[PDB]
Amino acid sequence: RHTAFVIPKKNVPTSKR
Amino acid sequence: CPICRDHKLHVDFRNVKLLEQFVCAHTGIIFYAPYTGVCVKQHKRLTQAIQ
Amino acid sequence: KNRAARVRVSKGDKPVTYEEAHAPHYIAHRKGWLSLHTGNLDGEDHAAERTVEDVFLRKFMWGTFPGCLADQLVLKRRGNQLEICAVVLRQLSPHKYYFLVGYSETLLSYFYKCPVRLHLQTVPSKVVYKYL
Amino acid sequence: EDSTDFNDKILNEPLKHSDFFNVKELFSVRSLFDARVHLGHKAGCRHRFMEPYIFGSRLDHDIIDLEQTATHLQLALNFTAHMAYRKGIILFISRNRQFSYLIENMARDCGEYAHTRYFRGGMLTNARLLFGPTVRLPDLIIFLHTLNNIFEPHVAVRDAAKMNIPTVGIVDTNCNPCLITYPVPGNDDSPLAVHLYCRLFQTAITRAKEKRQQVEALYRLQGQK
Amino acid sequence: AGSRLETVGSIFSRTRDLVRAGVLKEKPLWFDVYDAFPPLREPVFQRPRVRYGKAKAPIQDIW
Amino acid sequence: SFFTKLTADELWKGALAETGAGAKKGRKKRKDLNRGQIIGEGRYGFLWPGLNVPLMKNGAVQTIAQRSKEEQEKVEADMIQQREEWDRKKKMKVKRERGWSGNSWGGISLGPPDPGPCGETYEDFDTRILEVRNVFTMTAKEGRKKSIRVLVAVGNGKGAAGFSIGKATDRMDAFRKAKNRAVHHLHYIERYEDHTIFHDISLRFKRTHIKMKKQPKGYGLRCHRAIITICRLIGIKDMYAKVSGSINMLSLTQGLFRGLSRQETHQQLADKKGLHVVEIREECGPLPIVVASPRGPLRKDPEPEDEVPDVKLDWEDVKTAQGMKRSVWSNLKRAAT
RNA sequence: AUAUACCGCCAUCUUCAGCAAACCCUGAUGAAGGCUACAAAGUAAGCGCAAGUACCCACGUAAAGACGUUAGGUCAAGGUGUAGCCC
Ligand SMILES: [K+]
Ligand SMILES: [K+]
Ligand SMILES: [K+]
Ligand SMILES: [Mg+2]
Ligand SMILES: [Mg+2]
Ligand SMILES: [Mg+2]
Ligand SMILES: [Mg+2]
Ligand SMILES: [Mg+2]
Ligand SMILES: [Mg+2]
Ligand SMILES: [Mg+2]
Ligand SMILES: [Mg+2]
Ligand SMILES: [Zn+2]
Repeated sequence: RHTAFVIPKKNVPTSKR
Repeated sequence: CPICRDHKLHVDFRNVKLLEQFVCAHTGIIFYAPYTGVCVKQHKRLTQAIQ
Repeated sequence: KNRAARVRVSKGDKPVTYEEAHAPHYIAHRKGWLSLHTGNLDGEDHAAERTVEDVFLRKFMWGTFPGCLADQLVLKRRGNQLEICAVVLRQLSPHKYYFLVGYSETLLSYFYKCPVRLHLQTVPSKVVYKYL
Repeated sequence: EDSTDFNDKILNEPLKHSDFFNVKELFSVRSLFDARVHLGHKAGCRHRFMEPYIFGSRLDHDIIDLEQTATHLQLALNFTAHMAYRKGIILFISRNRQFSYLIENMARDCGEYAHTRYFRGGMLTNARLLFGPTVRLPDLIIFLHTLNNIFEPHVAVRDAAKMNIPTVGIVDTNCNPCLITYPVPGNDDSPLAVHLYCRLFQTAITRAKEKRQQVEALYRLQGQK
Repeated sequence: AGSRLETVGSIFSRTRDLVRAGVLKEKPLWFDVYDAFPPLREPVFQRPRVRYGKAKAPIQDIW
Repeated sequence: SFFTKLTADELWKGALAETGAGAKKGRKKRKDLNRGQIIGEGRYGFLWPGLNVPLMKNGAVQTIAQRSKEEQEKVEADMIQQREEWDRKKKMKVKRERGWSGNSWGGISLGPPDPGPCGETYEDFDTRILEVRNVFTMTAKEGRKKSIRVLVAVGNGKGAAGFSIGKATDRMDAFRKAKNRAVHHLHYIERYEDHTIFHDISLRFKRTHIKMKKQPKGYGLRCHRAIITICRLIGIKDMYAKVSGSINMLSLTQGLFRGLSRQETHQQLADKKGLHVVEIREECGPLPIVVASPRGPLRKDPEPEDEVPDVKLDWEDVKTAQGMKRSVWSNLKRAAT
């Protein structure tokens, strides 16, 4: 089968001073 | 193929707007079948309707 | 390397509470105890019985308020009274909290033969101390 | 309605004059000669891209053609004045420690900015991380010395071009002017030359700022009546 | 923002082209000044080469 | 024993074995079992007023009741169906638009670059992957370390395009770095009539040779698949290209952008020589078409007509014009590009 | 049965000081690399060290000691994936 799967995600708002 | 996948597209010498899509607008040549992917059966009917 | 009760460093996206963020060597230094009774004082008895009861109450409340507890329980004993202080979330309707409070207090009073009370403090979300 | 008239009478008007701020009256070939602006390094130190600006070599000491210096300096001062007139941020740069104190005072006096210290990696190309996402970078960078203290081009010359910031620069006979927007061939070592440059840029910037206030004030008085 | 290819053209040509292509929404504050009073030479990156063979520098001695 | 039971998080962390020596040097999915569960619902089917059923009914407080055997069978059966549907959705596979081949990353779109911090946007730009490579480095402790190197290209289809490399341990992180960086290294590519190049381009970058030919409208993109991808991002519709020597993707991309960025337009040719640039088309007969005129003064002395030009010819071009080029792979029928 | 599927709790370097997201730059945009204080491209949240705390001090001793290394130890603490037994 195919495995070149693009799966977009963004980091969680866990970077705030 | 593009023609056979839509039963409402009718290859007819009067449906010129559909026929123009299979003719090069710059050179006037009829695209060969691999260009558009139409099967040999529909490409012959397109070539006859265009002529 | 030591492991006991240590939330290990990650990519900076793991929220941890104040209690979870402190290893065992900080007990009595930066964090208090989650249960207070006289069983472990010098010359006092029944430490074994108080311990079993505490372990059960923590499992009982975890499964009785599923997905609601936002922190560990605080168990307090004075005389023969048993106070259970829990920090819960604001997702369940108030009616269900009142049902579960009346249900759990009554069931535990008959189980351990003592007046039991449950004090709930609600929070909009799990209080985050740091992101490991 | 009123914005087009503003930008037309204030921002577009000065661009229609060859020397709107009269910067040609600030210097002459003789004043540059008295400040030793024509003295270059020895021939053994010459940079290839500086040959077009060199009048010749007097006993193995390159002489800078002040006739070209005057035309380049005219363009450089004119550009600096127009940027000060438009309220641009001007940053002076120089690692020559003999003149660090002089240059920092000149920047504070004309109301601009100076960076004469060690230049840390990414001050310009990574500014949003070093200062903040809303930081405003300089609109013009003026190098009074284009070389660092190991005789290499100041890293900010490359990084100013990367960030598309125009650069004015004094270029001695051992300097590389290819990436300098408005280069000015001249001596960058003698205190008399460096002091002259500081006076010219300081005066050009101070005049342009006063001109901007005179034009604005006049534009408002006429606006009401 | 602007292209950081400082060795491809100059800050003026790169800025002018990206303004044409609609990539840059506004022209920088210096663009109109450069256009009205350009430098004598367009600031294009060049690689310095050592001279070989019979190539000499055209600097003359002053006598 | 009730006291030996553990929580769900502990049970899944052990069963999944995501952490361990087996997952360090290349040496099962979690399921939330509390998902569809309702507080108060049990096997016996009791109806607890105020918990799993409304507290009041018809203005009066309900009493403890229990569902009948038949009514409880429906609840159980309904819960199993709800479980199958939820699980079925996960097994459903999305239809991927494949790239150059079914299992390759090359040619796949990554979407527009992310919006900048200062409210900057790039919706007009499309991103394409050109190469994905697993690079390995040897380290003292861990040994053979695995990383990802990606090459992506961006472009708005109107002359502005660029490329960038991205490196990271995770592939999606490399994708992010590459496409966000490429949008800050944009070239502008001049296009003749917004569909082809201004003249034939022949260059070498390191060991990669690229030969590009200006073509008329309707010719299409008959080029290396990576060049086709980049041409669509730039906005070139008609061109022929041949790649020779090393077929290094990064050298191909870097060489392509060098050649396309260093081309002379017709206006630049008119200004450099102070002459009219006249175009002759066989479909328009002998009609001379002026495409560019010098903005400065116009020269009066004609360009010298050398009887024989001393230009270097490409044997492949000459051999093809003489009908001596024989290849079963040239001029094959292909899908529209 | 499998510690070579694992959680849990640990040994070891450690009687260490390093680990690192997110960026930036260099190498022609290759694997990769990134310091010189009279400084020359690095900025770095967080983690560790440190600091604090316990014991009789600010000393000492405890405690602490990251990321990784040895598929290191333990399925026989308990739990548990996979496989197996059920007169
Ligand atoms: K283990
Ligand atoms: K075990
Ligand atoms: K087992
Ligand atoms: Mg130990
Ligand atoms: Mg000097
Ligand atoms: Mg396939
Ligand atoms: Mg092991
Ligand atoms: Mg001490
Ligand atoms: Mg110790
Ligand atoms: Mg310590
Ligand atoms: Mg082993
Ligand atoms: Zn068909």
